[PDB]
Amino acid sequence: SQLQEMMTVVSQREVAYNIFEMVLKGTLVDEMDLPGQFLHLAVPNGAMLLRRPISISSWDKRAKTCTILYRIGDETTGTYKLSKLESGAKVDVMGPLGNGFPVAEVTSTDKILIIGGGIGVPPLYELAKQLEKTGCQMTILLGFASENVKILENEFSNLKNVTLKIATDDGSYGTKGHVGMLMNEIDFEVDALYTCGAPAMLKAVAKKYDQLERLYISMESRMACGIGACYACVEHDKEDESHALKVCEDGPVFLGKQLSL
Amino acid sequence: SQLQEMMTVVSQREVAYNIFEMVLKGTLVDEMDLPGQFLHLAVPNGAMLLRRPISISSWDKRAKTCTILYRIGDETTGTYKLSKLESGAKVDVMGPLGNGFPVAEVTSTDKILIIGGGIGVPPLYELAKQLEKTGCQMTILLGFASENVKILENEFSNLKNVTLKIATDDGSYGTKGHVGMLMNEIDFEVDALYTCGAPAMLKAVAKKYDQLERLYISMESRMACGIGACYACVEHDKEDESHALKVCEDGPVFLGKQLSL
Amino acid sequence: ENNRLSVKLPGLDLKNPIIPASGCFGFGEEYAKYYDLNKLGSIMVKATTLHPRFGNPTPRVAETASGMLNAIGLQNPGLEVIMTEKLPWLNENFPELPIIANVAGSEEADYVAVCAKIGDAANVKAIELNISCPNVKHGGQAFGTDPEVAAALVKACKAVSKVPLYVKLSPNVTDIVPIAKAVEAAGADGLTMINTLMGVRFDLKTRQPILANITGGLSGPAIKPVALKLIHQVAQDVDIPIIGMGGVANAQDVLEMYMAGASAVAVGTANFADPFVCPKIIDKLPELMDQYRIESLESLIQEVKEGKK
Amino acid sequence: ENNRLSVKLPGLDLKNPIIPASGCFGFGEEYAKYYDLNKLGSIMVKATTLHPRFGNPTPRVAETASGMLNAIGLQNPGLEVIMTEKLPWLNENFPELPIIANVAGSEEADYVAVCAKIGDAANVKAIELNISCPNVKHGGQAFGTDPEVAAALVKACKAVSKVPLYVKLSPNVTDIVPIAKAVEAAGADGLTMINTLMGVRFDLKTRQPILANITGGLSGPAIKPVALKLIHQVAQDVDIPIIGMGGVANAQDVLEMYMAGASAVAVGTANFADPFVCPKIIDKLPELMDQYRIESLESLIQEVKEGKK
Ligand SMILES: Cc1cc2nc3c(=O)[nH]c(=O)nc-3n(C[C@H](O)[C@H](O)[C@H](O)COP(=O)(O)OP(=O)(O)OC[C@H]3O[C@@H](n4cnc5c(N)ncnc54)[C@H](O)[C@@H]3O)c2cc1C
Ligand SMILES: Cc1cc2nc3c(=O)[nH]c(=O)nc-3n(C[C@H](O)[C@H](O)[C@H](O)COP(=O)(O)OP(=O)(O)OC[C@H]3O[C@@H](n4cnc5c(N)ncnc54)[C@H](O)[C@@H]3O)c2cc1C
Ligand SMILES: Cc1cc2nc3c(=O)[nH]c(=O)nc-3n(C[C@@H](O)[C@H](O)[C@@H](O)COP(=O)(O)O)c2cc1C
Ligand SMILES: Cc1cc2nc3c(=O)[nH]c(=O)nc-3n(C[C@@H](O)[C@H](O)[C@@H](O)COP(=O)(O)O)c2cc1C
Ligand code: FES
Ligand code: FES
Repeated sequence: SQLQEMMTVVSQREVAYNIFEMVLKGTLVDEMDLPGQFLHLAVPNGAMLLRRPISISSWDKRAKTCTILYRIGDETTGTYKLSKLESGAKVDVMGPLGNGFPVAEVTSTDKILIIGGGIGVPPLYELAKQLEKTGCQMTILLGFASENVKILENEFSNLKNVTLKIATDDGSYGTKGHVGMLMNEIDFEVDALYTCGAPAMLKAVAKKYDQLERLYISMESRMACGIGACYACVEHDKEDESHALKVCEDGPVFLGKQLSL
Repeated sequence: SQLQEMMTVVSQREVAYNIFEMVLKGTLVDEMDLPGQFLHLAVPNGAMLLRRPISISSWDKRAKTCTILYRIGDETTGTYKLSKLESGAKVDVMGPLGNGFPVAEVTSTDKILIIGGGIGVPPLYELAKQLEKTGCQMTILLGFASENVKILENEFSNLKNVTLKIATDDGSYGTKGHVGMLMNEIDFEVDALYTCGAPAMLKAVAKKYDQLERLYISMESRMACGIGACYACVEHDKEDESHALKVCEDGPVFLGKQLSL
Repeated sequence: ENNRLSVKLPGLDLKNPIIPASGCFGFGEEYAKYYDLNKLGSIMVKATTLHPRFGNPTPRVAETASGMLNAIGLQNPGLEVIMTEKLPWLNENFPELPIIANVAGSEEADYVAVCAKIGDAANVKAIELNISCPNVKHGGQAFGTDPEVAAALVKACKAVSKVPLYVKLSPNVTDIVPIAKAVEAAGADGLTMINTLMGVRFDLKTRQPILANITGGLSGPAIKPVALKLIHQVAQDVDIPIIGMGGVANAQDVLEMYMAGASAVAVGTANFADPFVCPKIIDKLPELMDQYRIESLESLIQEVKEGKK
Repeated sequence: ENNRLSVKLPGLDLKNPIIPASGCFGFGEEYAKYYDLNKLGSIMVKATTLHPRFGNPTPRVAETASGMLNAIGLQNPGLEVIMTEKLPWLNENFPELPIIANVAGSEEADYVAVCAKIGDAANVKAIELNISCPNVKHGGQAFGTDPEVAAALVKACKAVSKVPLYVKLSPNVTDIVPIAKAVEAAGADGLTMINTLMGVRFDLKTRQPILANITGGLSGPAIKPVALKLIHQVAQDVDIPIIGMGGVANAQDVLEMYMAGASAVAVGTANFADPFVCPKIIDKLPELMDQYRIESLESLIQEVKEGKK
């Protein structure tokens, strides 16, 4: 029914260095509404029992499809085996899962900052497509290690009321360096910031917008059950002493600083 | 090269109750010559590391194919997973393996008796196709539990100088009962007997033709390496005290009584 | 359910033998969203410690061939929260689902405190003693590795429990038989086994252990042969029933647990791969029983128990 | 081969660290048909016993999730045949392939007899003591489960061996550390580990154990996490090198063995799935080393050895 399904692969193409884009078709796409939810995919290999958590990059309602961009490892990883799937193949999927991004809670007059990096970039796409249907300013600060890894640039720039800047560590393409350098410039007084990328970059962002109320961060964790039962994917709420936050249920996305729900 | 190969499935169809016929195409078919050799097939499931030993039922030189008839178990067995393979699928195979049946060592004037039962019947097919190219009498005594399991009848009867009788335990089709009943009748003084079937039937046959020199039996064993290194598939040579016979190398086929090479 | 699948164990009148294993089902809250928990025979909830525990640092899980490593560290809100909130939630929503409470601790005094209080929960029908814990008093030696030490603990807990006491055995021992006999002699009503084996995985890029805790517990189908071996070994010389677990993933595994000597079966790791694994096993059990000439699990238990020597 | 892959261990000057494990390669005869055995670093041949042994009744093997069970029972033609035929064949065909001889027995006197004679083989460069055997003298207790008993055996064998002595550890113990220290204190030149764990599988139709011997040894990728754990535990307090094994199936596993503390790696069960597994691992090792910034296995060994505490 509405929680797990053997979805169909519509297509899968390598869109970047060892980065694949898989388009899935299925009823599960119906429950989707918030950007930042993820799917728990099963590997077509009996010796790999744990499902892989992959954020939703976008979905097509009318077409009943969803798209995921994911990086693969060597021949012994589960993603490598997923990347081998041809059109028509079935993917045992669980989802949508998690607490998504809060889009239906804001104006058509605010300045929106979206920062992302590497494989943290995909969920940010649907976020923009969602904020577009509403209205105001958006400045997408995308960061990559090299151009060989740059993904989604066409779709982000193909968005109205979107200003986009691309940074690259080494393999330069846009403003050389880390997104942090791009943060230094932004003059406009932003009201909301949405993020998703490397733990290092998340530290940089939270640190800079230390007291920004609407500061949204999408986290990553080694997970197992993906539903909240196991407590594998745990994090500290407002400081050590407090409650514990589960990235698969309370998150993936949490409110401001080194962690608040 | 000549020992292991990713063969192609030409076709696979269920020819009897949970009994499949898989036609494989590959260079390995070239090394084939003796009836009774087997293939060691790998299961397309990483959690099942051991290969399954399946006798060769027949092969088509000009077409470069080989055919295997095999019974499947429930959803947790490896054969079940093999039966799911569609045309074009690749099967990691090892073989030909073992000591086959000695056909190129006999006349065009002898009386040949071939007895088989259930899944022991398939290798006996190529044996007849091999003996046909030569010349004399053949009386194939095939035995099955029920008609639901009866296999290969058309091809055996479609053979010249072949007399065929079919027995069935319960689900009757031919002479009701076990092949043993069929043994009682055979008046002709046979010179060679070739066999392959259940351990019980093998006991019956060896017992009846106690001193027949040319008495060939194809054995079955729980195997692992399939090449002779592990010693998993072991048997007793001429009585307990002697040498040990490996079914995967010394056999599958052995000479007379409860075991002689 | 139906008669064919029912088993009566001390304190446990199960509609079927399928029980989610401790630590793999939380307190039933999350999986209730997926299906009617009443379909289960019982539930072994996660470990309760006198005081709440945050657990170990992350990462806490890693994948292995046909299994997984975990080093959760027994995170739980503590007895109080468990008594006032977690257990009441289950009783309020599933009054008839008998639950098995898993108890853990660092010293004898901790186990005693929990055992004496948790039985007050109307829905708690039995206690499962997690003895794979490090005994801080004995330098860090798990209570489950010394027969006299485990026996001392069982006796103390038995004197204070209001419900039957099941002791979960550790497979990480040279000889499990002496520990089993000792625990039985001490008053235990039954046994459950096995808890996890120990493993480690390394990250090739960092050259460091994947888990923050370095070692972790190994579970999943990879360990079924070990579970079956130990259960079978212990069934030969114990008169109390055993609830088996370790690598069960389907109805065939369940039946295999019965052949080894188990009276009921718990399913852990498989829930993570397929959250509907328990209901599916429950639905498929009868087809399988038919196929193998088994009238009922109850009869199977006696058949297996008498085909000894 | 090349410098990057070479390792020098007591008595062993290996061109690469890949060695087929004992019992999984016979005496090299069958696999020589498949590839040039000279490609290997060395070979651990199957156990040699003073007297020839037929082994256990069949079935002797069974499949498990990501592993296998075997209860071969150490079948071998005996020392005599091994000295006059098996070893000479390898020396005649592969004069330069150093071989490691696996020794087994039921009592101390048997191990001693074999150790004293087998070293006369020009091609035998080291001995591997299989201590997972039942000590008939001590009621059937494996020599590898008691530190003082294993130590007594190692000392006796050391006094009579003409080549270095490696002792293969059993993982079926409560604490492996005391056994390891004891064996090192007794004179062993190195260690290899692990031998198999114990398992059982049941046939649902018959309700009987699949193996005639009931229990069997569990091996394959399923046990790698356990091997890694024990190796890592033992590397922390032993000064002799360790040859690791248990679930290795690819170059990544080999490298992971190094991260845990192994100096060389043996591959067993994987040969049955893919007879060309060793050569493939050998060819792929350098690509992988490149990827992970490893100049040579020799340097990796020191890096891992110094990153301790
Ligand atoms: C909520 C969430 C959303 C994610 N969304 C995306 C996405 O949209 N695109 C994307 O490319 N990646 C995403 N990731 C990261 C992705 O899950 C890991 O890179 C991937 O699971 C690693 O699996 P593997 O196939 O390499 O397997 P292996 O390396 O063989 O490892 C097997 C086990 O390790 C786990 N694992 C290993 N590395 C990681 C890691 N870095 N993070 C989490 N689990 C790990 C696997 O999930 C699995 O359970 C997300 C992670 C989380 C927690
Ligand atoms: C030399 C030889 C030739 C054979 N030729 C044929 C043939 O032509 N057609 C045919 O239908 N069958 C044949 N068999 C029997 C066939 O190998 C088994 O029925 C099959 O391997 C069982 O595998 P499974 O997929 O059911 O796996 P599972 O039941 O899951 O078992 C996994 C392991 O058990 C082994 N195993 C289980 N039962 C048997 C058994 N009865 N015999 C041998 N191994 C077993 C499997 O091979 C494997 O290693 C042959 C056996 C041998 C030894
Ligand atoms: C995530 C996780 C946490 C666990 N926590 C506990 C626990 O709280 N208490 C306990 O007795 N067992 C715990 N177990 C272990 C078992 O419940 C169980 O013995 C098991 O792992 C073996 O069965 P399985 O292979 O079906 O998981 C835990 C296992 C896992 C996988
Ligand atoms: C068929 C078989 C037979 C074995 N025989 C022996 C043996 O003769 N002596 C010994 O020391 N180890 C023996 N081993 C065990 C090991 O060589 C080895 O420790 C191993 O099983 C663990 O590694 P693997 O997972 O790569 O097999 C045997 C294992 C198998 C699978
Ligand atoms: S993955 Fe299990 S609680 Fe988050
Ligand atoms: S299957 Fe290994 S020797 Fe026959």
